[PDB]
Amino acid sequence: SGAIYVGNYRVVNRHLATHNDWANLVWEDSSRDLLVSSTTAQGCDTIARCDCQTGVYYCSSRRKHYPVSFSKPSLIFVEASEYYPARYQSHLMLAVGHSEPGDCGGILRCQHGVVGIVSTGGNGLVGFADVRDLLWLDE
Ligand SMILES: NC(=O)[C@H]1CCCN(C(=O)[C@@H](Cc2ccc(F)cc2)c2ccccc2)C1
Ligand SMILES: [Zn+2]
Repeated sequence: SGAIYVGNYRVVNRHLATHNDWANLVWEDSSRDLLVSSTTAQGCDTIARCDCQTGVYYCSSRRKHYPVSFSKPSLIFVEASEYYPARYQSHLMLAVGHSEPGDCGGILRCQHGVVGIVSTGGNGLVGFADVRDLLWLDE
């Protein structure tokens, strides 16, 4: 679990969005596994606006942060799960690292701010949904 809180927005994995997220829906994209909802309180997270390919992510299944080198956001095949049929997930970045069910929502950060959230894993890999292209989160 986990979310990004920036301005009057909450960014979560679309497959973990709650009834309240859908009632206050701003934007969602099944191909990216992202959903953004509106909030009443101000969020203070800073979104990175950069092309960093190194950062640190939080892994809830280890209660630890790990440094990672990750690929540029791209279209990657993701196997069928109870949440989605087999498909290409867009804007996904892969890295070598531990990730298991329950880790989605952990933040990946670089020196500039929040880069994205855990969205996929297994086999010693971890996949992050990028949020750096969503410039409207800042306004
Ligand atoms: N973005 C997606 O489509 C996710 C949705 C949840 C599932 N998902 C994952 O990759 C799971 C692994 C998994 C489990 C059962 C399956 F039938 C297929 C794959 C996972 C997420 C996070 C960290 C480690 C593993 C894709
Ligand atoms: Zn950066």
